[PDB]
Amino acid sequence: MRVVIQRVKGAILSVRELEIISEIKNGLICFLGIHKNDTWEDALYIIRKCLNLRLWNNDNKTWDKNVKDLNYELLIVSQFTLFGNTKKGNKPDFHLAKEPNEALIFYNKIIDEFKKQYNDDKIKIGKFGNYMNIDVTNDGPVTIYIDTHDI
Amino acid sequence: MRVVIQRVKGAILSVRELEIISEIKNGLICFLGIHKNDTWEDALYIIRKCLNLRLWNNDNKTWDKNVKDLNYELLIVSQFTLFGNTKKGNKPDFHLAKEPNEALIFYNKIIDEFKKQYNDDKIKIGKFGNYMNIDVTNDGPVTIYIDTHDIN
Ligand SMILES: Nc1ncnc2c1ncn2[C@@H]1O[C@H](COP(=O)(O)OP(=O)(O)O)[C@@H](O)[C@H]1O
Repeated sequence: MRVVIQRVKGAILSVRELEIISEIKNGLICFLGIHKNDTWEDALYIIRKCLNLRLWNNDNKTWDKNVKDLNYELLIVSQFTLFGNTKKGNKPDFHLAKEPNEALIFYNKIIDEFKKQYNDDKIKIGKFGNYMNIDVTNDGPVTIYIDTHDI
Repeated sequence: MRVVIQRVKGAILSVRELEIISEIKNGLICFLGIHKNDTWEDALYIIRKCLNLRLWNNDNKTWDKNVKDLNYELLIVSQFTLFGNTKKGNKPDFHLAKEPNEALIFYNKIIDEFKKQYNDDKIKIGKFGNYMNIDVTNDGPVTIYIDTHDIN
Protein backbone atom coordinates (compact mmCIF):
# COMPACT_ATOMS: atom_id res chain seq x y z
CA MET A 1 0.00 0.00 0.00
CA ARG A 2 1.06 3.58 -0.55
CA VAL A 3 0.29 6.87 1.08
CA VAL A 4 1.09 10.43 0.20
CA ILE A 5 0.19 12.37 3.30
CA GLN A 6 -0.26 16.11 3.04
CA ARG A 7 -0.56 18.43 6.04
CA VAL A 8 -3.14 21.16 5.42
CA LYS A 9 -5.08 24.12 6.84
CA GLY A 10 -8.20 22.80 5.10
CA ALA A 11 -9.40 20.82 2.12
CA ILE A 12 -12.61 21.16 0.11
CA LEU A 13 -13.68 18.15 -1.91
CA SER A 14 -16.17 18.45 -4.73
CA VAL A 15 -17.86 16.49 -7.53
CA ARG A 16 -19.74 17.50 -10.74
CA GLU A 17 -20.26 23.59 -12.02
CA LEU A 18 -19.37 21.40 -9.02
CA GLU A 19 -21.02 20.93 -5.64
CA ILE A 20 -19.11 20.34 -2.38
CA ILE A 21 -19.49 16.92 -0.78
CA SER A 22 -16.60 16.66 1.74
CA GLU A 23 -14.74 19.23 3.83
CA ILE A 24 -11.96 19.36 6.41
CA LYS A 25 -10.16 22.23 8.10
CA ASN A 26 -6.79 21.66 9.82
CA GLY A 27 -5.42 18.14 9.52
CA LEU A 28 -4.19 15.68 6.99
CA ILE A 29 -5.16 14.47 3.58
CA CYS A 30 -4.00 11.05 2.62
CA PHE A 31 -3.79 9.81 -0.95
CA LEU A 32 -4.25 6.08 -0.71
CA GLY A 33 -2.97 3.72 -3.36
CA ILE A 34 -3.96 0.10 -2.71
CA HIS A 35 -1.59 -2.49 -4.14
CA LYS A 36 -2.75 -5.80 -5.70
CA ASN A 37 -0.78 -7.61 -3.00
CA ASP A 38 -2.19 -5.75 0.00
CA THR A 39 -2.96 -7.97 2.95
CA TRP A 40 -4.97 -6.37 5.80
CA GLU A 41 -1.61 -5.86 7.61
CA ASP A 42 -0.58 -3.46 4.83
CA ALA A 43 -3.69 -1.46 5.65
CA LEU A 44 -3.09 -1.55 9.46
CA TYR A 45 0.38 0.07 9.13
CA ILE A 46 -0.90 2.86 6.87
CA ILE A 47 -3.63 3.69 9.40
CA ARG A 48 -1.48 3.79 12.57
CA LYS A 49 1.12 5.89 10.77
CA CYS A 50 -1.51 8.24 9.36
CA LEU A 51 -3.02 8.73 12.83
CA ASN A 52 0.13 8.66 14.98
CA LEU A 53 2.74 10.52 12.94
CA ARG A 54 3.96 13.67 14.64
CA LEU A 55 3.78 16.40 12.00
CA TRP A 56 2.75 19.51 13.95
CA ASN A 57 5.20 21.69 15.89
CA ASN A 58 4.19 22.47 19.45
CA ASP A 59 4.60 25.92 21.10
CA ASN A 60 8.17 24.75 21.71
CA LYS A 61 9.12 21.54 19.86
CA THR A 62 9.19 20.70 16.14
CA TRP A 63 7.72 17.46 14.65
CA ASP A 64 5.79 16.59 17.78
CA LYS A 65 2.01 16.45 17.60
CA ASN A 66 -0.07 14.07 15.54
CA VAL A 67 -3.59 14.43 14.13
CA LYS A 68 -5.25 12.72 17.08
CA ASP A 69 -3.53 14.87 19.76
CA LEU A 70 -4.56 18.15 18.17
CA ASN A 71 -8.07 16.87 17.38
CA TYR A 72 -7.73 17.41 13.65
CA GLU A 73 -9.47 15.65 10.76
CA LEU A 74 -8.40 13.35 7.92
CA LEU A 75 -9.42 13.14 4.26
CA ILE A 76 -8.58 9.76 2.75
CA VAL A 77 -8.76 9.71 -1.04
CA SER A 78 -8.38 6.68 -3.28
CA GLN A 79 -5.38 7.07 -5.58
CA PHE A 80 -5.02 4.31 -8.16
CA THR A 81 -2.31 6.54 -9.74
CA LEU A 82 0.17 6.11 -6.87
CA PHE A 83 1.52 3.05 -8.71
CA GLY A 84 1.46 4.98 -12.00
CA ASN A 85 4.90 3.87 -12.80
CA THR A 86 8.41 4.38 -14.08
CA LYS A 87 9.21 2.15 -17.10
CA LYS A 88 9.57 3.93 -20.47
CA GLY A 89 6.11 5.31 -21.18
CA ASN A 90 4.58 8.66 -20.26
CA LYS A 91 1.15 7.07 -20.03
CA PRO A 92 0.60 5.64 -16.56
CA ASP A 93 -0.67 2.10 -15.84
CA PHE A 94 -2.52 0.87 -12.75
CA HIS A 95 -2.30 -2.86 -13.20
CA LEU A 96 -0.19 -2.96 -10.05
CA ALA A 97 -3.04 -1.37 -8.08
CA LYS A 98 -5.50 -3.90 -6.61
CA GLU A 99 -8.36 -4.99 -8.86
CA PRO A 100 -10.92 -2.11 -8.40
CA ASN A 101 -13.64 -4.45 -7.01
CA GLU A 102 -11.60 -6.11 -4.23
CA ALA A 103 -10.08 -2.62 -3.79
CA LEU A 104 -13.39 -0.91 -2.94
CA ILE A 105 -14.02 -3.63 -0.36
CA PHE A 106 -10.55 -3.00 1.11
CA TYR A 107 -10.82 0.81 1.06
CA ASN A 108 -14.09 0.77 3.01
CA LYS A 109 -12.68 -1.63 5.61
CA ILE A 110 -9.86 0.88 6.02
CA ILE A 111 -12.29 3.75 6.73
CA ASP A 112 -14.09 1.70 9.39
CA GLU A 113 -10.66 1.13 10.93
CA PHE A 114 -9.71 4.79 10.74
CA LYS A 115 -12.98 5.60 12.52
CA LYS A 116 -12.59 2.71 15.01
CA GLN A 117 -9.09 3.98 15.99
CA TYR A 118 -9.81 7.68 15.89
CA ASN A 119 -13.34 8.85 16.01
CA ASP A 120 -15.86 8.53 13.22
CA ASP A 121 -16.58 12.26 12.95
CA LYS A 122 -12.95 12.94 12.09
CA ILE A 123 -12.64 10.69 9.01
CA LYS A 124 -14.08 12.57 6.01
CA ILE A 125 -13.95 10.66 2.72
CA GLY A 126 -14.21 10.73 -1.06
CA LYS A 127 -16.55 9.31 -3.68
CA PHE A 128 -14.59 6.15 -4.47
CA GLY A 129 -13.67 5.86 -8.14
CA ASN A 130 -15.36 9.09 -9.23
CA TYR A 131 -14.00 12.30 -10.61
CA MET A 132 -13.22 14.71 -7.74
CA ASN A 133 -11.83 18.25 -7.50
CA ILE A 134 -10.02 19.05 -4.29
CA ASP A 135 -8.91 22.50 -3.18
CA VAL A 136 -6.11 21.81 -0.71
CA THR A 137 -4.40 24.32 1.55
CA ASN A 138 -0.93 22.82 1.93
CA ASP A 139 0.69 23.98 5.12
CA GLY A 140 4.46 24.09 5.05
CA PRO A 141 3.97 22.27 2.89
CA VAL A 142 4.71 18.87 4.43
CA THR A 143 4.61 15.70 2.32
CA ILE A 144 5.14 12.27 3.82
CA TYR A 145 5.49 9.25 1.53
CA ILE A 146 4.99 5.69 2.90
CA ASP A 147 5.14 2.22 1.27
CA THR A 148 4.39 -0.97 3.18
CA HIS A 149 6.36 -3.34 0.95
CA ASP A 150 9.54 -1.77 2.35
CA ILE A 151 8.92 -3.93 5.46
CA MET B 1 15.30 11.92 -6.02
CA ARG B 2 11.62 11.38 -5.25
CA VAL B 3 8.84 13.47 -6.71
CA VAL B 4 5.16 13.83 -6.00
CA ILE B 5 3.23 15.12 -8.96
CA GLN B 6 -0.34 16.37 -8.68
CA ARG B 7 -2.41 17.35 -11.72
CA VAL B 8 -3.90 20.79 -10.96
CA LYS B 9 -6.38 23.35 -12.25
CA GLY B 10 -4.47 25.99 -10.27
CA ALA B 11 -2.06 26.77 -7.45
CA ILE B 12 -1.37 29.85 -5.27
CA LEU B 13 1.92 30.01 -3.32
CA SER B 14 2.19 32.24 -0.24
CA VAL B 15 5.05 33.11 2.16
CA ARG B 16 5.33 35.44 5.19
CA GLU B 17 -0.10 37.96 7.18
CA LEU B 18 0.86 35.91 4.08
CA GLU B 19 2.12 36.99 0.68
CA ILE B 20 1.47 35.45 -2.74
CA ILE B 21 4.57 34.93 -4.93
CA SER B 22 3.66 32.17 -7.41
CA GLU B 23 0.57 31.09 -9.23
CA ILE B 24 -0.13 28.53 -11.96
CA LYS B 25 -3.38 27.69 -13.78
CA ASN B 26 -3.67 24.18 -15.30
CA GLY B 27 -0.51 22.14 -14.93
CA LEU B 28 1.41 20.24 -12.26
CA ILE B 29 2.68 20.68 -8.75
CA CYS B 30 5.84 18.73 -8.15
CA PHE B 31 6.89 18.21 -4.60
CA LEU B 32 10.56 17.47 -5.13
CA GLY B 33 12.78 15.71 -2.57
CA ILE B 34 16.55 15.41 -2.98
CA HIS B 35 18.50 12.43 -1.60
CA LYS B 36 21.87 12.88 0.15
CA ASN B 37 23.57 10.89 -2.68
CA ASP B 38 21.56 12.11 -5.66
CA THR B 39 23.12 12.53 -9.08
CA TRP B 40 22.46 14.73 -12.09
CA GLU B 41 21.11 11.64 -13.82
CA ASP B 42 18.41 11.38 -11.19
CA ALA B 43 17.45 15.01 -11.68
CA LEU B 44 17.27 14.67 -15.46
CA TYR B 45 14.83 11.75 -15.14
CA ILE B 46 12.44 13.65 -12.87
CA ILE B 47 12.46 16.61 -15.28
CA ARG B 48 11.74 14.22 -18.18
CA LYS B 49 8.78 12.75 -16.35
CA CYS B 50 7.05 15.92 -15.17
CA LEU B 51 7.54 17.40 -18.60
CA ASN B 52 6.59 14.22 -20.46
CA LEU B 53 4.00 12.33 -18.42
CA ARG B 54 0.68 12.30 -20.27
CA LEU B 55 -1.98 12.95 -17.68
CA TRP B 56 -4.50 15.06 -19.45
CA ASN B 57 -7.36 13.49 -21.34
CA ASN B 58 -7.94 14.60 -24.89
CA ASP B 59 -10.98 13.93 -27.10
CA ASN B 60 -11.62 10.16 -27.30
CA LYS B 61 -8.43 9.23 -25.42
CA THR B 62 -7.32 9.04 -21.78
CA TRP B 63 -3.81 9.99 -20.60
CA ASP B 64 -2.98 11.63 -23.89
CA LYS B 65 -1.31 15.00 -23.55
CA ASN B 66 1.59 16.14 -21.36
CA VAL B 67 2.21 19.47 -19.62
CA LYS B 68 4.01 20.76 -22.71
CA ASP B 69 1.57 19.53 -25.32
CA LEU B 70 -1.03 21.78 -23.68
CA ASN B 71 1.14 24.82 -22.92
CA TYR B 72 0.49 24.24 -19.18
CA GLU B 73 2.58 25.59 -16.29
CA LEU B 74 4.58 23.79 -13.59
CA LEU B 75 5.12 24.74 -10.02
CA ILE B 76 8.23 23.17 -8.52
CA VAL B 77 8.52 23.02 -4.74
CA SER B 78 11.43 21.64 -2.73
CA GLN B 79 10.22 19.07 -0.29
CA PHE B 80 12.89 17.54 2.03
CA THR B 81 10.07 15.87 3.95
CA LEU B 82 9.67 13.30 1.15
CA PHE B 83 12.72 11.71 2.75
CA GLY B 84 11.08 11.51 6.15
CA ASN B 85 12.01 8.12 7.59
CA THR B 86 9.03 6.65 9.39
CA LYS B 87 10.17 3.00 9.74
CA LYS B 88 11.50 3.50 13.30
CA GLY B 89 9.32 5.68 15.58
CA ASN B 90 6.59 8.25 14.83
CA LYS B 91 8.88 11.26 14.72
CA PRO B 92 10.15 11.30 11.12
CA ASP B 93 13.87 11.34 10.36
CA PHE B 94 15.20 13.48 7.51
CA HIS B 95 18.78 12.18 7.55
CA LEU B 96 18.93 10.75 3.97
CA ALA B 97 17.79 14.14 2.59
CA LYS B 98 20.52 16.34 1.05
CA GLU B 99 21.52 19.23 3.34
CA PRO B 100 19.97 22.71 2.69
CA ASN B 101 22.99 24.53 1.20
CA GLU B 102 23.91 21.65 -1.11
CA ALA B 103 20.27 20.90 -1.95
CA LEU B 104 19.45 24.52 -2.74
CA ILE B 105 22.21 24.64 -5.36
CA PHE B 106 21.01 21.36 -6.90
CA TYR B 107 17.33 22.43 -6.89
CA ASN B 108 18.35 25.56 -8.85
CA LYS B 109 20.25 23.42 -11.37
CA ILE B 110 17.04 21.37 -11.61
CA ILE B 111 14.89 24.49 -12.18
CA ASP B 112 17.10 25.95 -14.87
CA GLU B 113 17.02 22.59 -16.66
CA PHE B 114 13.19 22.80 -16.62
CA LYS B 115 13.46 26.29 -18.17
CA LYS B 116 16.03 24.84 -20.54
CA GLN B 117 14.04 21.82 -21.72
CA TYR B 118 10.74 23.81 -21.81
CA ASN B 119 10.33 27.57 -21.33
CA ASP B 120 10.90 30.14 -18.59
CA ASP B 121 7.31 31.41 -18.04
CA LYS B 122 5.88 27.91 -17.55
CA ILE B 123 8.11 27.19 -14.58
CA LYS B 124 7.23 28.58 -11.20
CA ILE B 125 9.13 28.12 -7.95
CA GLY B 126 8.45 28.75 -4.30
CA LYS B 127 10.87 30.18 -1.77
CA PHE B 128 13.51 27.57 -0.90
CA GLY B 129 13.58 26.68 2.81
CA ASN B 130 10.74 28.94 3.90
CA TYR B 131 7.31 28.21 5.25
CA MET B 132 4.92 28.32 2.29
CA ASN B 133 1.13 28.34 2.02
CA ILE B 134 -0.02 26.59 -1.16
CA ASP B 135 -3.67 26.43 -2.22
CA VAL B 136 -3.83 23.60 -4.71
CA THR B 137 -6.97 23.16 -6.80
CA ASN B 138 -6.54 19.40 -7.32
CA ASP B 139 -7.78 18.13 -10.67
CA GLY B 140 -9.03 14.55 -10.37
CA PRO B 141 -7.13 14.31 -8.23
CA VAL B 142 -4.22 12.76 -10.02
CA THR B 143 -1.16 12.08 -7.84
CA ILE B 144 1.99 10.57 -9.33
CA TYR B 145 4.93 9.20 -7.41
CA ILE B 146 8.30 8.46 -8.94
CA ASP B 147 11.46 7.72 -6.97
CA THR B 148 14.55 7.45 -9.20
CA HIS B 149 16.37 5.05 -6.82
CA ASP B 150 14.21 2.20 -8.18
CA ILE B 151 16.15 2.61 -11.43
CA ASN B 152 19.66 2.51 -12.84
N1 LIG C 1 17.69 17.91 4.68
C1 LIG C 1 17.06 18.86 5.41
N2 LIG C 1 16.61 20.00 4.84
C2 LIG C 1 15.99 20.96 5.55
N3 LIG C 1 15.77 20.87 6.88
C3 LIG C 1 16.18 19.78 7.58
C4 LIG C 1 16.87 18.70 6.86
N4 LIG C 1 17.16 17.76 7.77
C5 LIG C 1 16.70 18.20 8.96
N5 LIG C 1 16.11 19.41 8.86
C6 LIG C 1 15.51 20.19 9.99
O1 LIG C 1 16.08 19.73 11.22
C7 LIG C 1 15.09 19.14 12.07
C8 LIG C 1 15.24 17.61 12.17
O2 LIG C 1 16.55 17.15 11.81
P1 LIG C 1 17.93 17.72 12.44
O3 LIG C 1 17.64 18.49 13.71
O4 LIG C 1 18.67 18.42 11.33
O5 LIG C 1 18.74 16.39 12.84
P2 LIG C 1 18.30 15.45 14.09
O6 LIG C 1 16.84 15.06 13.90
O7 LIG C 1 19.33 14.36 14.26
O8 LIG C 1 18.43 16.44 15.35
C9 LIG C 1 13.74 19.56 11.52
O9 LIG C 1 13.25 20.65 12.31
C10 LIG C 1 14.00 20.02 10.09
O10 LIG C 1 13.35 21.27 9.86
